[PDB]
Amino acid sequence: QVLVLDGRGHLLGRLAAIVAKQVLLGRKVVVVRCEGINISGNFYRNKLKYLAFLRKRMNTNPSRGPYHFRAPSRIFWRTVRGMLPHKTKRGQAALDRLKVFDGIPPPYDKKKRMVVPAALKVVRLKPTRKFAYLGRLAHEVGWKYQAVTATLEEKRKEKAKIHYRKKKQLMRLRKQAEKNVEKKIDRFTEVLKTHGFLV
Amino acid sequence: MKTILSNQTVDIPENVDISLKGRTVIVKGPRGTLRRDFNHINVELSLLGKKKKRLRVDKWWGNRKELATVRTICSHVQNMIKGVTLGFRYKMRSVYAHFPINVVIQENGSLVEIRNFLGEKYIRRVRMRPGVACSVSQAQKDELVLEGNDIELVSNSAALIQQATTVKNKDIRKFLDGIYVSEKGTVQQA
Amino acid sequence: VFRRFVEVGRVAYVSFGPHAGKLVAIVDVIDQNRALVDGPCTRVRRQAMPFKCMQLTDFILKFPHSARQKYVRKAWEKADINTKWAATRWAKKIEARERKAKMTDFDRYKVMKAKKMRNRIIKNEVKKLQRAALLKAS
Amino acid sequence: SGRLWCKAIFAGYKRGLRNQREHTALLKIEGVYARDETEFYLGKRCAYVYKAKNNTVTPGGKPNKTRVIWGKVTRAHGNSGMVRAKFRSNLPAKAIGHRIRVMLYPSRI
Amino acid sequence: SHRKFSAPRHGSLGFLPRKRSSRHRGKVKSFPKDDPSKPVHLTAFLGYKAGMTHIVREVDRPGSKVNKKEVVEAVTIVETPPMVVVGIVGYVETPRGLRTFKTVFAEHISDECKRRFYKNWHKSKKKAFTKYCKKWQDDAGKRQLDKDFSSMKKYCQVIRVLAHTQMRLLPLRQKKAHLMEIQVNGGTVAEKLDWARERLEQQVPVSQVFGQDEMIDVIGVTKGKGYKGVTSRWHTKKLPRKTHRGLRKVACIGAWHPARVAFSVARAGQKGYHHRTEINKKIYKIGQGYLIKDGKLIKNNASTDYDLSDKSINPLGGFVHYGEVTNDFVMLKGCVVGTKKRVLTLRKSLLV
RNA sequence: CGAAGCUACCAUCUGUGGGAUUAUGACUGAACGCCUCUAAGUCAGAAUCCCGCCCAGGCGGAACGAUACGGCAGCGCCGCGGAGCCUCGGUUGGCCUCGGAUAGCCGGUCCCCCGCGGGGUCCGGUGCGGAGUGCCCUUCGUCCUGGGAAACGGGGCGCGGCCGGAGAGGCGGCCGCCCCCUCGCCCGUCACGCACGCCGUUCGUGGGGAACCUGGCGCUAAACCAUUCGUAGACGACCUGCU
RNA sequence: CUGCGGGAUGAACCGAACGCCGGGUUAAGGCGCCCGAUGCCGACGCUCAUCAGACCCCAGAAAAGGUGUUGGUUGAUAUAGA
RNA sequence: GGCUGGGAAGGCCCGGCGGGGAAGGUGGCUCGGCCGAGUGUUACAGCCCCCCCGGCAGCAGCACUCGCCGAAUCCCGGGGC
Repeated sequence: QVLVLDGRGHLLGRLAAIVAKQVLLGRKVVVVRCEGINISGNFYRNKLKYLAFLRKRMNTNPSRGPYHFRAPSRIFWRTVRGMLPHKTKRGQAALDRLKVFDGIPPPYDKKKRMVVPAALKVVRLKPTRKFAYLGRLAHEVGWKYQAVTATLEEKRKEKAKIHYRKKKQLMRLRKQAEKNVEKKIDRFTEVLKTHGFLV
Repeated sequence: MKTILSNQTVDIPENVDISLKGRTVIVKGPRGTLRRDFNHINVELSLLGKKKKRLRVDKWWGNRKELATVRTICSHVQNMIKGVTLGFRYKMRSVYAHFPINVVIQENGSLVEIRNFLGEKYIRRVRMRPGVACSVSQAQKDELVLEGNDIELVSNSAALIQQATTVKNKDIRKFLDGIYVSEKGTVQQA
Repeated sequence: VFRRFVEVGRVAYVSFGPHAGKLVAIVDVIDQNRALVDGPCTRVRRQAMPFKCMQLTDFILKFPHSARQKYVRKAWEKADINTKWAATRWAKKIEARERKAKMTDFDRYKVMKAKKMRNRIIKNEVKKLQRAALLKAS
Repeated sequence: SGRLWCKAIFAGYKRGLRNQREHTALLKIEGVYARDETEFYLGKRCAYVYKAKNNTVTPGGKPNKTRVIWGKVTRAHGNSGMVRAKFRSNLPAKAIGHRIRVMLYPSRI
Repeated sequence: SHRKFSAPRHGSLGFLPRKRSSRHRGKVKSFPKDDPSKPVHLTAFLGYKAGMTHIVREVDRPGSKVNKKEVVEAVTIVETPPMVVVGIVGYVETPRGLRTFKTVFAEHISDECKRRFYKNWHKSKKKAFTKYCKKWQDDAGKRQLDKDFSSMKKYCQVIRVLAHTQMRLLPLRQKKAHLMEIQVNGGTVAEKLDWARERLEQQVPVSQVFGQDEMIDVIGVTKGKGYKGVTSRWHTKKLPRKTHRGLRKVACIGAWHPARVAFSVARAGQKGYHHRTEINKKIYKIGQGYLIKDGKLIKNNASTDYDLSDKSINPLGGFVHYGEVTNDFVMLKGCVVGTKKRVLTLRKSLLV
């Protein structure tokens, strides 16, 4: 009942608009691996844009000024808040519904995550154009925990590789069992495929 | 406009063997192996001819800037073939007026120490890229030879050791000192 | 690495448009993103069509690039494109999807019962195979 | 024994940029996202169900705390599967982005 | 218009939360980065400032005008009794930060360390760590402790040791010992944890942590000065005597168009009692405390190979407003932050 | 003349390291059979920018200690029960590879290398994805007996051991012993207030919060004020002592 | 002396002028989110900007240049070999 | 219903005429097993395309939806508010 999205390979604003629209309608959305998000344009242009955003600060008391969050997850949260009416109660509730994580935590590391083709780089961006990784931008703008997140993600990738090997072995065993047992379930697969299955 | 098709072919010699893992070209032969990931270029790399005779580069519906990449890929492949077969040797002769530039190779070829450049007490220690070997050549008083398979690495190391010897706050048109690349050839001509 | 090329005489499946879900043979190329196409054996008239709406298959019948609606039909009949297309797995899964779409409520109930029984039998067999493999490993 | 109604999200009132009409709500029905599959849901009854403190009457059962607001689907709304609904009492705007039940028994099948 | 004659600003913008420190003991904001090649060693210690005095020595810097000449340097004495290790703690690196994983305390804990856990010692019943020490006297508790240590060895990245000062050996009135986490830098995590476990319920002298002729950092709270005006807090220029509404004040605060007072304007407020971390303090001498073989041995404190006297670092009548130093001490070049009796944190240098 | 305390470049001590790059200088290299720092790609690069050192520390988290023996008490974990106020969302779940797009998915691997598993070559099947989220998993009436296909499966918040899991673990797996049941798929066989057409039916729920009735196993307070001290101080606050 | 829809904002701009309402359709304007609607399997081309660009009044730029790139006009020479 | 009394197209084709892309052909070369594939040169038609002579129901704005104007040359039925 909760959307789980993989931030890797998605465009920043393209994914943020969809996430904001979904979370306005009461849908709970969780986004993982926000460092995998990539923004169109060259990295130097994106870095200059974020440096201008940093330069935007309250002159008399910067403590009250804009809060420039460096973590990619908080950057995505802020760009969704910029599309949400955060001044109102409905906007605040949508922000509370939305959850963003750096990398992918154990609460969601063992959950299948959806992919939005309407915000993917390969879908919406020409292959001859350049793009900048949000993780690289965050690291060069002030993020601290890039290497730790990378190591934890590598450990999770190894564990998921082991799990996928086990699942693939299970599927191969299931195929062998089906091949060995089809004689006594011929009358079931037949009625299954008469209606458009297993074909 | 968009050109329907651009194609080029490189006929590799029988000595070397090349392979393509999708878009990564690996070339092997006598001297060693060279790998180059030719992604981000959006071309079709085919390997045709029995005994792996020719490598074909195709570009479909590309603009002018995209068509410009086929020949650069072919040039890179030819440079890799030349490096694998014969190798790359850069000879650079030291040029000076009064102070003799002293060049000492330290580990094998990796560390190059440059002393007595314009009388400076500071020693210029320069690293060489992996694979490139630096040595002091014979039959010439002040000449350094850089040998390697990767032309990019050898030339980058030569550029580094050339830009290290830079004259500061002077007239370069008068102070013609430093180490400059003189000849760019092959280790063996055959 | 390409296996399908837009060649004169290649069959293509119309993904969307007026003549959706039909085979049609490319006769001539009109522009960068437009091709002349003919469907004499598939109830499609000679017309221009963009490449976006057509997905080219792996069937290539040979006829001249400006055939007058008859030689293309003769080549289509000689090659018997309809039967080979029906035999291909693409049309089989297309028909399976159509059958699933046309499934009714009683058919849905029968399918549910059959799936239940078949899945239970398959799960029992898989469990027996797993325990046998574990015993072999031990 | 199961669900005999479709799920819909109360997207909001019929509104312009700076004016809203509270007498016409917008319903986003799950599963339909084009103005071709919305012909089935035209004229369908819809209900907004909410529970309150004080107990109320309940047909065919003991009094409960649950109450509903009934309404009818009039027409579709702009090529995206959104539909217009008119309720006897206007929705309280507390149900913005909340679930409502589109019943299936103004049947025309 | 513009300022006619340019002048640098008063005070540092990087040091101006001008508030009394919430903590009284100096906090190590950053420990040295641990290289997994050197042996295990504690990176910090906790001493107490006693006083200052002179030192006379010959310098050995060639080329200087004062080379091979007698010079005098002001030296600050920090009494540093050995600290008792009472616990260990593991830290695991997380994408959010450095989260504490597991804290394991020792079986026996001294009353000096127990005093810290109680705001009121006279009123309390002294029940701290009453059921916790049962874990060290039961098989189930021993198994749980072994499992906790194994988990710390497997998962934790950073290991720190809880050590408390010995307030008994000091002339200070207070008896509440100061506890502190000291990060252990050394070999692998397993060897580090084994060394920390071995050092449990044990004394740690200053010779183990620091050596002679070493550059360290001193962390502590500035001697407080209470509410102060701008002329003393930021050392601004004094207005002329002819001023009507005061002269020890900042004259112009800000411009008109920005209708707010900037945070960079020098204002009157709290001066002193600020947390500070002085760097590059040189250890001139780590002096041994009073020890007895047949009688008192006080020469080791102040006697040198060129003085060969029977003097201790304590002056005549003892140190003023501190007491008499009888334990091991460290003599640092120059002055250090804080007043007398003040607890200071000595940290190894973070730089090559 | 002058103790203590404050104070003076009017005495004394200390003041740091990386990353990305600007201008620029370059490598390979076509466009443009030649040449080119640029179009793809790559190198060096600074009082620059960011981070590190340093100050504060979020309607932000951390693990750990004690948790009111009393002269009336009050609590913490377990299990299965009864009403009793408030607050509500809902109306089966999916327990998971990395990844590329001018390419990928699956086996066997006769063959080789490496720690049952991984990598490489070859071969064989799909690729507008049927090892398809255009998807999969479970059925959503009950009970009697009386046959067939299939069949040793499940349950008693079943009781005891062995593990995986630290990112914000909070869930699952693997083995022993007691009892009970014949459940999935097709056919007969009846009966279930058949409430006579009328709506919030149907569930995640033994939902979350507050006040009261059953037992077993464990508990014994600390904080503040008052007093005192000056490392602190306008008052608060802060560092301390007191069977 | 004038409300209303749009131009984010607003005297004079565009549409359009006012009793209280229900249904339908528009103008000027728009349809990624804020914010109602392109959540079309929209069509054809141009554009890389380390100062891109984004809609009357209107809130901003000139002369001069660029083989950066995409088209057009004219003029020569090239198998007697550019 | 109208049009260029619609334009082309679909089928049987028949007796001629010229031109062009450049093909069961020839042919320099290249790649694999006489054959298959890719390039070039004159070039008839045994791959075809176009024009001129001349005729058959197969039409009809055609569910082979290739591109209009429409209504005493126009009527019926159904759904939603």
